[PDB]
Amino acid sequence: VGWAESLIGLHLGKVALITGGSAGIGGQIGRLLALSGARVMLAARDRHKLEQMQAMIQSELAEVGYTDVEDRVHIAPGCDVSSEAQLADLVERTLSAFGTVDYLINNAGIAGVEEMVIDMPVEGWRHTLFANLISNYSLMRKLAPLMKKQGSGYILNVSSYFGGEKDAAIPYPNRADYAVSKAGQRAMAEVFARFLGPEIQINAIAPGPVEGDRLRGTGERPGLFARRARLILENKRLNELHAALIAAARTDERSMHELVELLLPNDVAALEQNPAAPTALRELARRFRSEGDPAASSSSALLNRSIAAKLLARLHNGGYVLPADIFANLPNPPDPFFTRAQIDREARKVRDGIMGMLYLQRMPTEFDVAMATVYYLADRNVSGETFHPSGGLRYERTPTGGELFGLPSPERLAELVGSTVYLIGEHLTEHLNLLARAYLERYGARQVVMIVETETGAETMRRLLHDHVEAGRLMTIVAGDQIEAAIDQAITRYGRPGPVVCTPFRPLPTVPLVGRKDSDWSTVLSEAEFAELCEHQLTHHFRVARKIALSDGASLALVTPETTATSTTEQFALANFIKTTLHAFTATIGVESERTAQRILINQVDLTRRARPRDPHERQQELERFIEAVLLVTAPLPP
Amino acid sequence: VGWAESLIGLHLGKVALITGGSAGIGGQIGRLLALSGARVMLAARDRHKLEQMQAMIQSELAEVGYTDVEDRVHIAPGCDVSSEAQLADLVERTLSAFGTVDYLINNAGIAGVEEMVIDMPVEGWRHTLFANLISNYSLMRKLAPLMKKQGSGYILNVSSYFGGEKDAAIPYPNRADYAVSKAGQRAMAEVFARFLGPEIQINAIAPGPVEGDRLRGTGERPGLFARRARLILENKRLNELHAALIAAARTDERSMHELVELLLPNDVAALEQNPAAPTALRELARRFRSEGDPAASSSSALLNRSIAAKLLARLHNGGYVLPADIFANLPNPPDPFFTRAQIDREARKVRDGIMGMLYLQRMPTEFDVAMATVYYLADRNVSGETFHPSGGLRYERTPTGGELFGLPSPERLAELVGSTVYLIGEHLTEHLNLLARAYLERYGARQVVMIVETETGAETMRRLLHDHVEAGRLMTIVAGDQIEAAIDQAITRYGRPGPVVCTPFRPLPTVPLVGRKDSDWSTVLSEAEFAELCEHQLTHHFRVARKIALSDGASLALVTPETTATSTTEQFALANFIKTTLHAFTATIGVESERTAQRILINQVDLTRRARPRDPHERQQELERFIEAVLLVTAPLPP
Ligand SMILES: NC(=O)c1ccc[n+]([C@@H]2O[C@H](COP(=O)([O-])OP(=O)(O)OC[C@H]3O[C@@H](n4cnc5c(N)ncnc54)[C@H](OP(=O)(O)O)[C@@H]3O)[C@@H](O)[C@H]2O)c1
Ligand SMILES: NC(=O)c1ccc[n+]([C@@H]2O[C@H](COP(=O)([O-])OP(=O)(O)OC[C@H]3O[C@@H](n4cnc5c(N)ncnc54)[C@H](OP(=O)(O)O)[C@@H]3O)[C@@H](O)[C@H]2O)c1
Repeated sequence: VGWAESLIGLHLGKVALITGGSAGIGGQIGRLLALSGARVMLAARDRHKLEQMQAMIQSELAEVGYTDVEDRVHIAPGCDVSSEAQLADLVERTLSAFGTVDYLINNAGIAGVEEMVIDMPVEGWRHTLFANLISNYSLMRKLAPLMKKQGSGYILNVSSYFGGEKDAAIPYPNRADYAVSKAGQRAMAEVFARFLGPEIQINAIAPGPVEGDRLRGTGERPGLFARRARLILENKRLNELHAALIAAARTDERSMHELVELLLPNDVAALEQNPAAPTALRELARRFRSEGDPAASSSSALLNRSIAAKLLARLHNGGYVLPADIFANLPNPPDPFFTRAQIDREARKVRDGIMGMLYLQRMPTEFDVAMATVYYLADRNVSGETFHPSGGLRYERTPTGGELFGLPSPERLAELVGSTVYLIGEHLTEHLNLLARAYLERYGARQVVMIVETETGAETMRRLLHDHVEAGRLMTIVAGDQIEAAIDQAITRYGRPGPVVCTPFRPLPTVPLVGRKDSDWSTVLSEAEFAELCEHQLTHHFRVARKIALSDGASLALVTPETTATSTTEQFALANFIKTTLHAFTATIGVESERTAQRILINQVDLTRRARPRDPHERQQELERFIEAVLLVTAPLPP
Repeated sequence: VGWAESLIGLHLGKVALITGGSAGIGGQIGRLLALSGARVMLAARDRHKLEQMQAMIQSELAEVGYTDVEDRVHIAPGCDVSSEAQLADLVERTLSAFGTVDYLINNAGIAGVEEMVIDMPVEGWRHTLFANLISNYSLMRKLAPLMKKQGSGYILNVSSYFGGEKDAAIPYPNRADYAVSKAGQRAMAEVFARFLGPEIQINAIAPGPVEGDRLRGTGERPGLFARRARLILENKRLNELHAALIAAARTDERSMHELVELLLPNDVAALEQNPAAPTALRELARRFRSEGDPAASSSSALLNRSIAAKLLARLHNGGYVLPADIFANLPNPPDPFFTRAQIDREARKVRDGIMGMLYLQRMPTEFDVAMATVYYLADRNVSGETFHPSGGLRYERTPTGGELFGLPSPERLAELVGSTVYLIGEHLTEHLNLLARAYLERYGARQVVMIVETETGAETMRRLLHDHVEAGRLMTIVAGDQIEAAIDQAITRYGRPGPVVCTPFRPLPTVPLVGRKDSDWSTVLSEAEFAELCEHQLTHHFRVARKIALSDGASLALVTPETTATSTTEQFALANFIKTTLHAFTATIGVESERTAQRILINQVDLTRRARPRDPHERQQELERFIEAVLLVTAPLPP
């Protein structure tokens, strides 16, 4: 009896659905579940790879002695998990093949946009959330009614170390969309376990780095390490150019338009020697020539067309005026822009740092991780947890949820005199009133710009703040679903902000999170409502942070939802879900912002104490602690 | 092929040592490791139970088809893990039987003292640390040199949910010694993994509540639930008596001596009707008669001899003067003091609450936990982690390591005027100087009592604080290893404290935590040095907290070790070990203190930011943040 005999019978009688099941970790989970007696459905996009994994597993089952192997491994091609229609067709296909699903393995996880937040299109961020997070809720919502009806089920989200930990965030620079989606997979397990129990287990796994094609690549496409290496070099050029232009603009009278025109020759030596160029650009050109590889055209040309478009988008998004065609006639540098020597050097440094982080100084294989996971899936007695099948890393984490604090120093508070404050929100009218009055009346801010969602919320705040509106100290802008343009309007008409307090427009929903055993679940939080929760409680803050991180001098506070004595226990859960998931965003953009030209601070203030009222005195002291917390992170630090 | 065939070969070639291996979870781990091919040594105290487990396992191995089963299961009787001499004999016995140990399963875990901190003898606390925590380091220190020499090994500490989580404490009222030992088992794994890798894995497991004799009991001895139930009733009587006497003393001119004499008739109805008794004691007697079971003598008698001795010890330890024989002639109430109906009612409430905490509303068996653990032990790719083989609980956790804070309000600071401050410490002379001067010069405290360890430390602080010593504002007491008597001296001579800041006497050691592969490890932190670390960095704070929790009006800050730019990476690790382990103490005594008559606040201030210097300005701002942090938790809250 060989190694697969430790598996025989382990999951006999189980039906498992594995997304991303045609390769990688999910391929090996589907393989090993099938060897252990489960009937499996493998879902992914490319038909050919699914058929090759299906034939490999079926062949292996027969070697072990199973009969009718065609009934034990099924495939669902064309299934992009980011498409809800496909997820509905997946469930229909799986139930018709096998009946009720016991194990939902939410394994598919796209790498995402792989850009800094400030270069990350809003739609790409949405696509990552749909593929990696919203799909996990969508499949659970479709399969959990059947699991609960039969009395048993298991939902397993494949998260990551870069989704953080129960009480600590871990930044993942250039991967904020991925990190947030990973963190949300874990938070789903932590907050939904109490509702899904006793019948249904829900846990996450969070592997450390895994040896396979995703990290290492193949003979055709570069893996995560090589892509990260080239991006290190690309973004080094973009960040250095962007930073130098911002600095040069600080002490040159020419416009950003005219400074960018100095780059049009795209000639490194000609810019170093151009006596009419500001010295920040000439020292940059000297730097490119000194540190660069003489065989790379990046060492003799400033830009390529792709980096030029990223630069222009940053300048446009940070309020500068330049024609869209400014880079149309830019000479194209001859290939290669960075050589293989540069890229491979950076790739080896990426892998060597990661191996140095691991306590064990070795990565598991995809087979190793799947094996640990398939043993873990036999444990009937744990729910709400994150299992680490590999790992142990020296990465720096940021503890979340510190409870005690006071006011900032008198020195930092005096710097608020004369400042411009942006407040963003709609639902939390009492917080918004109190904050505006604290900035204007207590700390001598010049003005507050109150950015709301609707005209009705505008009128609510104008009424609450009627005296400051009349004195011209409180301005209201109606953002709708165009918050970027509203921030542009504030900047143009009232000036750049110091403090920016970003509260959600919308409250949390008040619907059930699970259905009664014999119900149709029709009142339970729907798939589209979960996408809406993400839009209003995550994407909202991301969009504001994306713009405000280009606004020099701003200090940004991201405020997560409130829960009161009125709030249902489902609202408490969803607030804790959002807290944990957003902390992954906040920690990540914090690290990226240190590398940006712009001095901007980004912090998170949580209104829900995760504790779950006694007289309006305790109410007014809970709100006063909120004011203190916001001031603690929006008062500037005197240089 | 049956269920044990999923185990055949899983740990073939491994030698495992399981402490507490004759029953419970450790018995099942030893059983299941032996079925999976490992040779096992089972260690525990009682010879008979070890022989019965050995014969059961050997018999089962033979049923499965192993030969020479006598070579596969060995026992080590007489091994109390709290005795270092026994641990040395255990290792010698195991190496001679099997050669090198691959798996150290630190499973033995005594329940401990099972009292509130204020009723917990210092020696019992020490015994729990020796049995449950110091023994884990001791066996690792003896076995890790051989594991590292052969290139592989595994250390598994059996911790608990009530050891908390990486970044959050979980209180365990009446079990502070056990909770601290559990938390230290986890912290050992988290901080030692980077040093023990790549050759040696070290993780913890933390089961939730487990179905077996430990929780449920047997037909002879009561299990954890029944003991907890009786203790609920006993301690309810003790706490209520203690509280009423303290209150009665607040408004009666008689001494505590004379008030306690009112209890000597031990007659509930006679005290309710005694017109000479203070009303707090008469309302207590009325309460005992109203809520009590008429069949329990607790409803007609005030005390028994055991509760009387606990009461007297609390009064003596809180500074009151009473003769040791005051309860010598106390009439003994006839059995039963609490009936079976009362105790069983409380036991059912204990079990029902626990089952309601579990998301899954069911406990694993000892077999289930061992099975999950034995699968986990095959995972070669994770170190430094805590695996939860069962669990998912609704318990409230306290996040640790919040980073941002300011000063407390002006209102709380003004209440420091005229206060008496106790500072405890020796090594941290700069912190102690700065704190004393902040209390005396900035906030108008009446006086500081500086409690040091040695005459040399006394003279150091007298020199640093020479002006305040001359003005009579700074008093020094030399505690030696008698910190309780030193606190008694402060109280008698200078008055009760408001703020009490407890810093460690000793710095952290500067020795290696692991040895080079071919070394003898003789310079590595020794077994006795690890016990010393616990004495100086845990037991120190516990002893102070034990006394100060009886001092009305005190606010206690427990300060964990400092790490600077000088500090080695081993010191950084040991500081993080102590931080995590002490937070379990701080969170637990905080909950017990809410139930004590005495209004005392207990908080923890961590000097090591777990981050790992730029000019004395950053130094003076790091120390100023320490001052702010200490003030934030020692300034009283105005009523
Ligand atoms: N690799 C690591 O080091 C690591 C570490 C921690 C966590 N994880 C997590 O582990 C999970 C699996 O990772 P992996 O390394 O196995 O990734 P991978 O190798 O890139 O996954 C490949 C599989 O995912 C499928 N897939 C890709 N995009 C998809 C989409 N939009 N819809 C449906 N299926 C899709 C692929 O098939 P098609 O392309 O044909 O659709 C293929 O079946 C992920 O959730 C990842 O976040 C990985
Ligand atoms: N039970 C739970 O719900 C639970 C939950 C979480 C964690 N845990 C942890 O799991 C571990 C095992 O727990 P358990 O429920 O199996 O405990 P248990 O049933 O009380 O353990 C009994 C075993 O421990 C031995 N033992 C007791 N005191 C000892 C000492 N001073 N030295 C050496 N051996 C000793 C006993 O033999 P002798 O009496 O003959 O020495 C017997 O072999 C413990 O570390 C515990 O903290 C338990």
